[PDB]
Amino acid sequence: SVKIVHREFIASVLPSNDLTVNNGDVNIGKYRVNPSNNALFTWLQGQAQLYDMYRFTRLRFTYIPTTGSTSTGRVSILWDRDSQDPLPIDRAAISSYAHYADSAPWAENVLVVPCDNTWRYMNDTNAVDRKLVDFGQFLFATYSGAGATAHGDLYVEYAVEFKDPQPIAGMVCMFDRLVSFSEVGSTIKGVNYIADRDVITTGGNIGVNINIPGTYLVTIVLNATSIGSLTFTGNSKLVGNSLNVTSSGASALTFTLNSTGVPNSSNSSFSVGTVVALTRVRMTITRCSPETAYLA
Amino acid sequence: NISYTEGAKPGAISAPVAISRRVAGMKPRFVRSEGSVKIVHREFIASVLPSNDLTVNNGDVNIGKYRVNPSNNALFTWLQGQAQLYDMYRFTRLRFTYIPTTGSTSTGRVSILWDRDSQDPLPIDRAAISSYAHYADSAPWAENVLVVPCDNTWRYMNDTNAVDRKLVDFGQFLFATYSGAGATAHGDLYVEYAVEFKDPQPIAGMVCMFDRLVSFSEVGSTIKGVNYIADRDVITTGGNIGVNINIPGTYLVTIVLNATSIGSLTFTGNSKLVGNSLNVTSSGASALTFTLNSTGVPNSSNSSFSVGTVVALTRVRMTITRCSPETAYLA
Amino acid sequence: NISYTEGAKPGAISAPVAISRRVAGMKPRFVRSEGSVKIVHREFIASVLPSNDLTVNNGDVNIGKYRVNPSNNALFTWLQGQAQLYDMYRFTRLRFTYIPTTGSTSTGRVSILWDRDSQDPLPIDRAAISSYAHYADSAPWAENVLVVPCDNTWRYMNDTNAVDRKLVDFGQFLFATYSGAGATAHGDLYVEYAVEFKDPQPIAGMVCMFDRLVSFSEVGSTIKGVNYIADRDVITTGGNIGVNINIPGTYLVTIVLNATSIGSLTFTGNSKLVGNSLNVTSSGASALTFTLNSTGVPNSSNSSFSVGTVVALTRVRMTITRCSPETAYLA
Amino acid sequence: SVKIVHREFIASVLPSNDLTVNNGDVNIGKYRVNPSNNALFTWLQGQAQLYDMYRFTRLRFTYIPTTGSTSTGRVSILWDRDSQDPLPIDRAAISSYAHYADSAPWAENVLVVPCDNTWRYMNDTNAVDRKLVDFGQFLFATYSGAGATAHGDLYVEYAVEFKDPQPIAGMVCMFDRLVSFSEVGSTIKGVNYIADRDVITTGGNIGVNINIPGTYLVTIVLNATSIGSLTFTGNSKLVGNSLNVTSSGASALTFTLNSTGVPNSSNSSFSVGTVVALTRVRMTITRCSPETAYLA
Amino acid sequence: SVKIVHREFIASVLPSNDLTVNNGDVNIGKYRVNPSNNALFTWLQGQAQLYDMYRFTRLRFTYIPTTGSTSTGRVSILWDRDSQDPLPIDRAAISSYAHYADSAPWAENVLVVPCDNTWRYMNDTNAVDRKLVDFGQFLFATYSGAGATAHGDLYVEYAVEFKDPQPIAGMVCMFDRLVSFSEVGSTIKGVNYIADRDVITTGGNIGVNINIPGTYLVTIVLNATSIGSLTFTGNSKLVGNSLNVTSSGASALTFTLNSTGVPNSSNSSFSVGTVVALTRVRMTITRCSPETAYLA
Ligand SMILES: [Ca+2]
Ligand SMILES: [Ca+2]
Ligand SMILES: [Ca+2]
Ligand SMILES: [Ca+2]
Repeated sequence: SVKIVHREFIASVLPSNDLTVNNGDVNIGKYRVNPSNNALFTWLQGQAQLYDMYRFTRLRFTYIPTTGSTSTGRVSILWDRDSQDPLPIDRAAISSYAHYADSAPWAENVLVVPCDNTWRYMNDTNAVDRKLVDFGQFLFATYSGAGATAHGDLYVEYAVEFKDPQPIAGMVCMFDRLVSFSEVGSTIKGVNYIADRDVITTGGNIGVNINIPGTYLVTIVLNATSIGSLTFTGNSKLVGNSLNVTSSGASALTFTLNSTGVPNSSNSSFSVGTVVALTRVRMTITRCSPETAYLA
Repeated sequence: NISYTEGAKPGAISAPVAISRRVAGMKPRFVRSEGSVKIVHREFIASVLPSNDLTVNNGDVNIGKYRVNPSNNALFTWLQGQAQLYDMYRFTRLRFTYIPTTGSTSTGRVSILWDRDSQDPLPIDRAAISSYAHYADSAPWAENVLVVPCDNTWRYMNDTNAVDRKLVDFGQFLFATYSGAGATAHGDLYVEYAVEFKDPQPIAGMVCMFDRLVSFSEVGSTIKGVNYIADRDVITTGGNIGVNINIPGTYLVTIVLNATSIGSLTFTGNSKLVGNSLNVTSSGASALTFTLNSTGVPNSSNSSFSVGTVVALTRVRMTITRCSPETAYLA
Repeated sequence: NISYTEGAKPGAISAPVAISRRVAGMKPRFVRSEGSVKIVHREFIASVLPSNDLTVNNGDVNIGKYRVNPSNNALFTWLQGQAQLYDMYRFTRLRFTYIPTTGSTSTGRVSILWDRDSQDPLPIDRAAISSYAHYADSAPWAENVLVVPCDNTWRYMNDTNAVDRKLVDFGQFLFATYSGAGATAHGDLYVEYAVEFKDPQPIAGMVCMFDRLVSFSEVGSTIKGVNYIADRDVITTGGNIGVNINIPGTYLVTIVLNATSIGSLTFTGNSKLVGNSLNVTSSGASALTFTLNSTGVPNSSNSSFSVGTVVALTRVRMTITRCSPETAYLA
Repeated sequence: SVKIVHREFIASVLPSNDLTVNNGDVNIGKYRVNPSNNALFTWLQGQAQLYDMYRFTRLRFTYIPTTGSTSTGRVSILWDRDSQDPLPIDRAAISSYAHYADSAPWAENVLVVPCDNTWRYMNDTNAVDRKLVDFGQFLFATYSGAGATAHGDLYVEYAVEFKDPQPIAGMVCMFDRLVSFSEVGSTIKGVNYIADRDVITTGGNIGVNINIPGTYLVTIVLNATSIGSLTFTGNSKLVGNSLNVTSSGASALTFTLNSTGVPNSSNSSFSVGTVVALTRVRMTITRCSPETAYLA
Repeated sequence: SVKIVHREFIASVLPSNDLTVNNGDVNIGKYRVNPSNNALFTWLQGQAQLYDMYRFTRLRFTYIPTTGSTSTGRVSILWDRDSQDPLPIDRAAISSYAHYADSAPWAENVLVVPCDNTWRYMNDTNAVDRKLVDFGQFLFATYSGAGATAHGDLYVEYAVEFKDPQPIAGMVCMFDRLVSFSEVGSTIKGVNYIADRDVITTGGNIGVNINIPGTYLVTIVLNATSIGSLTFTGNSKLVGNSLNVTSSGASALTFTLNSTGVPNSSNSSFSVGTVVALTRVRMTITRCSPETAYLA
């Protein structure tokens, strides 16, 4: 009924010698094809939030190199119609799939997925049998490569129908960890900018990784005796001014950053250091534009 | 698009920085057959790793690793599943394809070979690899193909561990390489086939069972079921047990050791533990179950999994099954 | 040959002492399809056991035991193997056939039913079994057939343990019986089908993984992989563990118990141990591996296998895989 | 207007040497063809309760053996268009009817009734001239047989029209006997699961017979000094737990049972024994599924 | 080259409620289709011994009832082209085979096996990969039955070619058990009349079961202090006279018996009782006619 067509950036593919699916992210639905999934639909989610159901009419995944011709290996692009199926573990398994394509890192590539006629629900975040609410899942892989500089970028282009206007689902993500209970696990609500493993909370450090490209507004409230420095030594850069309030027992930082989306295992998107007796982390992340950055 | 090359007169040859070919998924075709069904399909095998000294099959010492039999998942990741269901097979078309994944700067030789006898020893010298009747040689940066002309003998899927494999296999694929350098692979190997299956049967079974009387000898064993490992893949010596699953994929393992005591279970080679590993040790006997993912690339010094500091090892009985990671044990 | 019946005028009906029909093997046909392949085939299900009180599915209490899904080996002993290889399926023709194996002297009712909802509870009363839209009733000594009209919805093989099975299954077959007597079965049940498979995929896996936090509750569990058992099939109470594999065939089991001590492993119900059973007990944890053959007919009081005299049972983690008896452990 | 088609089980035919109509039940309307009559329409009543009028378009009665070929005698199936006519008493009278069929107990049999165009009222329970509200009555008979094991089962298959949605008539039956006044007679309201003769109230025993197949929820409240045991030695089995409250002067039992429907003259569907000074029996019976059985 | 056609009896099928393959015999090659296999070719072996190779041209298995029409259950007949494949364990597996047939115990049945063009070797007794020397294996099964009286008999009818005359393999079987080492295991040479499990050697008894129909000449030499009685309480009857020599330390019995071939789990084909300190059993069994029976 409401007919949208668009093309949008998904992720940059990091080189790897061993097989690496989805840049090393282990989660099964990472790129479930559902417009709510902001990891796949970096742009569409902003519209998806306003509607109840979707149906893809055309759908293709594109790979455009950003690397040199002397880069070795391959980049695989891949679609499984079962969004709950496990990630493949070896290169041969990738070739077992009906819908995949594979090429040099220096070559453009495309994977066309034939769409069906069935409508499915926009929210999949409550749903348990997610295959019934997703039009499969996208996956990418790379192997036989080397280097820190990404091979190329993946994109999704589609024509999709949305069905029913609804109260907005919103563009905000809320994260909450009771670190006093455990340094892992959390309650996450709203849009899936981050997943539990993306917030590292250990050894007197807090690192959070926004591994989805874009500009975001964050507010972290920290329950902790004292904190040290906010740093941006990873895939993100501070936009405008950072607003920091520190007290004995609690701290709040709010700022908008610009993430490259590409995961970094050494440096988080932002980190806060020398953190003493962290009991609780509560946070809010919202995709936005840079126009609303805080001023000096 | 075709471009004109600067500085070439007509009919020149050129070397580009790299050559490639797109590979796309193609669902299997099913065709008319004397038997139950003919499958026309295409499967990825492995990536040729570079080495200075001549190595075959990325260093796997197992004779017939890529034996041509539908029940061999080292060669057919998918056809293995299909083999389960039938008694006999016949290959109709068989070809092996090499796609380079490295630049034209890379040195070396890549040889893709087929030996009609699947039990023949692996070659080690440059004269040998060049002397196979069914051969194809190229630089590692060039495309290559080997077409094996098929016969019309039906063979059994060996699901009863035939001792003279050559009589149940349609030879063996193998690849060799030398004078290469660097960490990254030269290129990829595919098998493309047309295969007939004859007689429907109950599923053959996905399980491998290994049994060694270490008290008799540190070498030799009984292996029944799917051949994920060979004897030499299980090392039992010097207070260590090492098991090498040198075929890629996910495997459920249960290993039961007759031994006074054992140390740590380590995953220090080609495999990673999936979820939790379940360990039960007693005086005189130990048991471990876990499921692992293996890259399947052989390692000289670090097994897929090892058990350390093991005392008076008398017996190893183990069960290995290809499976899904979904089925891993919980914490 | 046709005979004349003594004492009948034209057009009479007669009851013979017994009625039968020869059944012969027919290899599966493979046919043109919107998807990858259409299989036309025929498989044996079970034999209807006699009972006085109304029993369904030979007493199996598991809802949806004969759920119509190619990955359910309780209904498809062979198609299960085929299901491994694809994502989605569609039944095109479906019929269930009853052949009597008892004389016309035998009393009772045999009802063959199909319920469009595979999660619906089993019926217990004569009004219920008679009220299914898709039903077929006969005396136990008579032939019968139930034709289920198929739709054209594609469904997923549930290889990720869907919670709302009804949305991945094409309903459930079930059979009921009452007012029978004696030890021997009434007759045999077959499924005859035409089924399309859509999307080729890596093998789904043949393993079932069961995990119960007994310390939390003696009931409930996590089950991943193939559904050989349901929660109620694993009994953990009163110093006993009982596991009921109520689907026929051969299974590899590894069971790891978090418990202070355990007693004997017994095979006292529908299953027999194959070869040797490997047992390792310690203070706080025990592990058993063995492979069994199960008749799959449910038993109220004696599990497929049991572990007796178990103390402070905290946790059961177990792995069950359909396999070949060839793979049993050695003495 | 609302068009229903169905097939459903009626009763199992018990063998008999002498002629036995309707398994020995003496009542004239037993199987009046009216969708309210749960003795004939074991399934349809659940829908009938919601509508005012009915018209049968197709109607046939089926007999499927459950006995052996060595069983002697005959099973007669029979339709009288006058639902108030007396039951036949001898075999020859059965053959006087225009619409009957008769066969061996070991043979399937069918009786097709040609339907008319007239609408009649769903409730017949107030009505006196019941022939004007019923489309005749069904009867079955058997003779020249022997044994305790039933010959076979009867079924009704029909296509029926319902006309007007109404407030539900309900699926509950309420029984009430002032046994202090008399050990027979009663007020029965709602659906006809039982009739007076089905509740035996004598010699310190209470037996109730639900001779219509199905699963039921019951609650009996007993006015009596003391009671003994609840037993299930007849055509019914307890489903789940029985809830029993006993006091001096009154008792209440509530439970769901599963009835085979086949009458037993020695053992009732349920019995309560050693009952002292029974003054009153009040009871509630409701067809249901076994999912609502009480728990231990 | 030498063309033989014949029909011969294999075994009688004993009734069983649970599934029972090959009358409960557990061994994988029991009825491998190879003319040396006297368990399948009760008659042909006598010719097979003189030739090197065989090829079946026509091959069918027949079942002829010997039971009554009131016998319940089914008899399955079955051919696997892989003579090393395990026996099926459940009834559904039997139906997975391409070549099987299944019928009532009271009905004749046939299974036609389509033969191939390949020659294979007559001796399979040395061979390890027996599938390469056998033309598959025959199996039979029964279930859903009861009784001690056999359902019916199985037969094989074939047209077979033999190729090269050789020195005779012989019709004698030699059995040897060192019971002092173990009460199980043995060396068996020559024709497969018996297998290890067929000679029970325990609790002061010796029982041997010839579960292949025919007339045989036996000689058992026993290393034992003393022995008691030779009895024939099973599937075999003494033909003519039994010749018994007993001494301190050793005994010898020689006799010809007539076996019905049908296995009996309570009584062996012949037994020798009250056996004291059995160290060794050595025995010779030879198919023959009754004309050579010993005289009184
Ligand atoms: Ca085989
Ligand atoms: Ca086979
Ligand atoms: Ca799937
Ligand atoms: Ca999949």
